[PDB]
Amino acid sequence: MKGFAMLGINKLGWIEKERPVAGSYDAIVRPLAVSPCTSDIHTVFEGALGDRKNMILGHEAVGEVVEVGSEVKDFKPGDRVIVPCTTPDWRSLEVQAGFQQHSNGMLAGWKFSNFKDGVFGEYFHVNDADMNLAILPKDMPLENAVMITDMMTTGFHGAELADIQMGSSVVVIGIGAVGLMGIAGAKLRGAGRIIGVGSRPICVEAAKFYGATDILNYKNGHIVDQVMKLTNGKGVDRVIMAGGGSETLSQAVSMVKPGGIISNINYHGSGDALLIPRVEWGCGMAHKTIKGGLCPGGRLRAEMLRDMVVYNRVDLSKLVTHVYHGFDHIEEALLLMKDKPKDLIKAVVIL
Amino acid sequence: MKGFAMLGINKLGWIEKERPVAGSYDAIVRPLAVSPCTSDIHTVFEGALGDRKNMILGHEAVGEVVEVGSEVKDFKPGDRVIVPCTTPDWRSLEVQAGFQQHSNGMLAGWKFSNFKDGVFGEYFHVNDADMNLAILPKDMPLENAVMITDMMTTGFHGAELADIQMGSSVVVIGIGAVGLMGIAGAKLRGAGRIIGVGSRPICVEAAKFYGATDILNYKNGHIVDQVMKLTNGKGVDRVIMAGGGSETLSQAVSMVKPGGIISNINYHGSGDALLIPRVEWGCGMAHKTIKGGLCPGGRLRAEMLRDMVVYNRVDLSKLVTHVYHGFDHIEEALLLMKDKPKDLIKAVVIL
Amino acid sequence: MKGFAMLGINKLGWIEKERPVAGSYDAIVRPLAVSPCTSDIHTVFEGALGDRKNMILGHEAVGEVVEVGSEVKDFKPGDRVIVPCTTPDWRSLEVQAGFQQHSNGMLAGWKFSNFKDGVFGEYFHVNDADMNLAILPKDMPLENAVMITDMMTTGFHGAELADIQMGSSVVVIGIGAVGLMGIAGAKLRGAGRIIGVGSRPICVEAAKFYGATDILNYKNGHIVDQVMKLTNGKGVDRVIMAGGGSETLSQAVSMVKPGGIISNINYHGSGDALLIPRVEWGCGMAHKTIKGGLCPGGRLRAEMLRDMVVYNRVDLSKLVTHVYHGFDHIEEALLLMKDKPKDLIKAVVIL
Amino acid sequence: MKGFAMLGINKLGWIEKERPVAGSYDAIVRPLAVSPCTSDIHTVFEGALGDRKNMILGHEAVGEVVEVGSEVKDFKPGDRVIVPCTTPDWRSLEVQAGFQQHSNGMLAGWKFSNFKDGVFGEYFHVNDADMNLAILPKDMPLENAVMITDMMTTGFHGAELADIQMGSSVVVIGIGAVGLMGIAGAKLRGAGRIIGVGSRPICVEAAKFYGATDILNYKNGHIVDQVMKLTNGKGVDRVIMAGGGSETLSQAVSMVKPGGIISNINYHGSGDALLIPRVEWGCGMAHKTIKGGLCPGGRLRAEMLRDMVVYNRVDLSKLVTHVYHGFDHIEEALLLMKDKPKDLIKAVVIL
Ligand SMILES: [Zn+2]
Ligand SMILES: [Zn+2]
Ligand SMILES: [Zn+2]
Ligand SMILES: [Zn+2]
Repeated sequence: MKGFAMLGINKLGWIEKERPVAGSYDAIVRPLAVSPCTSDIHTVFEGALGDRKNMILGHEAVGEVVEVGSEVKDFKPGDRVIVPCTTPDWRSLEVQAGFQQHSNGMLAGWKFSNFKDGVFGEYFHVNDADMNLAILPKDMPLENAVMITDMMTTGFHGAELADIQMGSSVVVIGIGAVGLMGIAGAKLRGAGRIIGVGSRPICVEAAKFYGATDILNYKNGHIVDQVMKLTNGKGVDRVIMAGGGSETLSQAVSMVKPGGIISNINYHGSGDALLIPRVEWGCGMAHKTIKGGLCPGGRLRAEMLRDMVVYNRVDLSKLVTHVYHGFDHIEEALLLMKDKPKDLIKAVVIL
Repeated sequence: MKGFAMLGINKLGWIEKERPVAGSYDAIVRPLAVSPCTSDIHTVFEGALGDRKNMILGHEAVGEVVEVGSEVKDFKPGDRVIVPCTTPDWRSLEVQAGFQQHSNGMLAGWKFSNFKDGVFGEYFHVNDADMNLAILPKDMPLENAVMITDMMTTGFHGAELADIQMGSSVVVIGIGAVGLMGIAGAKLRGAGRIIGVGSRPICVEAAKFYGATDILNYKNGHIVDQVMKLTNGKGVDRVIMAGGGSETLSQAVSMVKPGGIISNINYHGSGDALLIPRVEWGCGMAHKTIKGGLCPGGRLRAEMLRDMVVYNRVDLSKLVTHVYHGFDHIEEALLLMKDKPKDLIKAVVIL
Repeated sequence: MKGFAMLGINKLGWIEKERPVAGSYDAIVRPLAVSPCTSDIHTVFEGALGDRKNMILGHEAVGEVVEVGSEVKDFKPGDRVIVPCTTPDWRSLEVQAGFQQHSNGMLAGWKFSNFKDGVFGEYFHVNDADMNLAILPKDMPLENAVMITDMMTTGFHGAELADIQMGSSVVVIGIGAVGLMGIAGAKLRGAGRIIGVGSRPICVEAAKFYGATDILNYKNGHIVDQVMKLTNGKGVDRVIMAGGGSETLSQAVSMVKPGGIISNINYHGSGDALLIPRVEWGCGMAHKTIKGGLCPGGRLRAEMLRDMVVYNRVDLSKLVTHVYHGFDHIEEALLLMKDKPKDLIKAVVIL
Repeated sequence: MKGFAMLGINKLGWIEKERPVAGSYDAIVRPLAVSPCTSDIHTVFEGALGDRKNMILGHEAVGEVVEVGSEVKDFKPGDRVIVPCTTPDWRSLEVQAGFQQHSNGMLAGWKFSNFKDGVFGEYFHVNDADMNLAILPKDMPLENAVMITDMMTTGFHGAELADIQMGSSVVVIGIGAVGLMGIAGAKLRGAGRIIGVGSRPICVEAAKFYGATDILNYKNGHIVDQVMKLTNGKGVDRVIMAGGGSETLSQAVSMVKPGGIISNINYHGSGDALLIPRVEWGCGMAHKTIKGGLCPGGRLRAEMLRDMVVYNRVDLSKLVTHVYHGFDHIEEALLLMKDKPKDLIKAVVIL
């Protein structure tokens, strides 16, 4: 079958890969709409996963079940489904410990464009269909549905890990797609003041739309000083790290109140060392908790998020700035993701 | 001073009570706007607190600081403040244990119309001003501010105790003021589906406004069966008990999924026994947690909720259906609260 | 094969049932040592599960893997294993929600002597061997190992649900096997004062051994008054309901401090209504949380508990008062469980 | 009055400071037994708190109430009390937020040898006696009681922050007094395997006594590799950082399982940057939570810990290796703390 893959480091191209076969509990899905991700860029142009040879890219997609294994009972061919980027192996000790995203290994829940071929192919494999798929509502716009697969689940996970309280002040560093969802999630957790950090005009408007009460731009001051000024030297209760370099951790620690929580959902892949400012971290006694983790996946997660969209708890349309029709547009969309033009948040390719 | 008080059981009337004096850490506040509560009715007409003799009623009010003790540093006379219904004694072992609402006794945080004269007087006493008051924003409508004092804090507390997850299905039993805030709080915690239970037209519209995706009326089926039908026999993740008789507990347990949480914010005062249906509760092994508690009070709580109002996280105006001007209207407003006419949610008396 | 089963309500007897076959992920185990349980009695003599026809009893056993399905990779025939009483279907939405004990239904984790034949047979079926079995340490006494299967996991679960703090005062109502483990678990959670409620001499000594600092007997006062007297009217932080009638709930609520937690691990099966004393529960505003749930099962749980035994964190030997050798003794052991002689805690039948 | 103070950086000596006066809610206490701390050394010889001029040292002591303010109701002169090292200002927004250790500032709960003169004086000041003191049991050995003030509360706090589960594997880095308490606390939280890291013979024996199942020495391998080998490449669930340089953070992250928790109770004061190994931290997506915080103080904390000692939940005697009689011995004891002889854990000076 045809599939857009990473030929080699810094080399992209369409290839003729084999068609995946479904195991007894698996499903073969044909993509209806997909979306390129920053991670795809990191994998190819930054060798985040080493020299992957001819591995199909993509992990964000909604599609149609084409084939189903003999044991799949809840999903059958023809079923339109939302595919969470994280598809864990539900039968593992990690799952029993309550950490699905790490079933059988650290970050093992993330299989697409890692352990196996991604969604940028005529067909892709989904392990344990009954446990990793969710039905796509008949009237849900494809572009929006694709946003659930990673953007929504990740951003919301940032807000969840942040353990936000009713009225908590929150700072979201990085207002890209994930950051915007972090803002949306923060608001949906009862956050009061939400300060989004970014400069891209399109992202700024989206940030405000999702709940940002204040917008800070690096271009006019050290972010911590700006936050401090806005909070009258008090600082903020929570900080969600969604974008930026490793230095953001230091900034997060510096702007969060002692006893606050810093939630990281930014997949760092460049500087090999995130640093905690000793003095600002109260020498490790300021009670400034630091959390960070891969977005939850699986059927339940997808269904719960889906239901939130169905009940209009969040409008994912604002994340989609570019929509292409026709499989061939994947390359252009991915390159767009690499070049990062000023008016881009997310791009969806509807087949 | 003049004050509307409970003369005796089932007897209401204005009296000439003494003017409260402020201790070193206390403040004497003059009400700007007050609101009658269902609890006031329960106290007077249902002897919920026994035969209280000439005790001034009310615990929902925003006012102006008239007098301040020598040790009060953050509040001075002239200051317009939001007074939380719960004003705990912050120096107690219960506070150290993390339960302010019970500082120095069960429900000891609730002093107005219980341990001391309420807010339905020319002046009222606030213990530990610096720890129990919050500045009322210059442009915040009085009617709305009063809703923060109890309705908002209680309803939101129900959603908080419910430990709602992103996408959780929630059933709110009782769509009166508190229930409406429970719905609003639920939505602000990321709830997906929110089923409100009630029939009063005005409350139903308010419920939908605050986030209710479905509305159920007792008049056409056993609530549990209706919930079951709506959820395809799956049940709901959370249940917030905001209104109704003791039987609602049984209904809550029956409709919540095993492992779910039932949050009670309904002050029961009639049937002296809430029953848990053994079979439905999985014989006490279904992991159906039951929580219940007085609304948090104090300065921080009031400020956090206030900030949420300032940041338009919730529109409290929909709770206020009746607004009177002039202290004398307290009686009429309280009686209105007793008669419960079809178009009443909350009534605010602006002095 | 031969198996001791419930012929009908109040009728016990050995029968010739068919031998269970192992599915691809299942295992057929031959019991090495088993233990009768109070639940077995409730099922037979109290029809707790209705009129079960010829269903083999028992759910507490350690054995040897005889047969293994083609997909079982971690367990092979000859392996000596600890079988948790709770063997969940790890591939379910409830598991994804974090509630294994209810995978595919309320209390669905408990299959033995419920959904299928128990362990009181020449062989018994274990679903998903790799996910529901644990290796029995070579030198671990069989009698002790059997205590892990239910007694330890349940009692400890009570302490876990109780969310005990370092120094918390805990009252354990019912000092039978489960209660004794509740006491042991409470101590292992850092509880300070532990008050055990019971009178049976043998259980009293065991209670003290496991950590009980005080022992209360109903025979000389209303338990709440006794607890109050001991705590100087202050009450206790936590209460674990391990035994007694439905009235214990009321007692638990009455003796626990507002903001405390009541953990129920007592499978109620008689009075069809547990009552919460309104006034003592602070009318549902005292922050007295009530939890209750089936013991966790599965491999991880069994392994973790096992490791605690291996590291001498708890001595399970004190639970075993009667040890029989020979399969035929199951009847006598079960009857002993029904008659409840003064010197009985738990009885183990080593085949 | 006489008091052992920090004359200047690296300069220790007895001085004639003024006697503290008690405010309305305060108490003046005379030390009965005190204990030098590593922090005292860091303050003096490492300028951890800058150039403190003539500030009396010490924050670990049990004493007798000499003077009591007019508002102190629970404590009167003659009362023997345990003084927690952390004495928060219970009337603050931080307390309302649930973080007493930071009342009115980061680490503001720690007043002795920071915001005011320490306990190494003829008399010392205790703010809010009723909220910050605990009665010393008549028969509790002074040396042991002093260990409660900081060592016990800190070590246990490490175990508490670690959110240990029944059977969790825990690694405690640094087996000094705090680390030993971390081990004891870990065991008291139901930890299964406890690996203590250290080499000092006296500390090693104490570690085993408190619950350490394994002891690792840096002298024979990279600690992570050793831990990995012991756990069969699986790693550990929790890691408590009690001692060592900033590099221990990296080691903790490297040895903890993804989804595990790292609890820091080591007051870092040397290298001004604790580093998180990007790759080992799963690039900030491994769910490896990092917590760290000052020991809880106040009356409730002290009483709960005290009760644990009373109920023999922990034997603090093993922490005390040196006991001196006579106030003058403070200097020798503090110097001993600086020189760190092989046979020293903690030293207590009984006046
Ligand atoms: Zn993605
Ligand atoms: Zn009210
Ligand atoms: Zn059993
Ligand atoms: Zn110290």
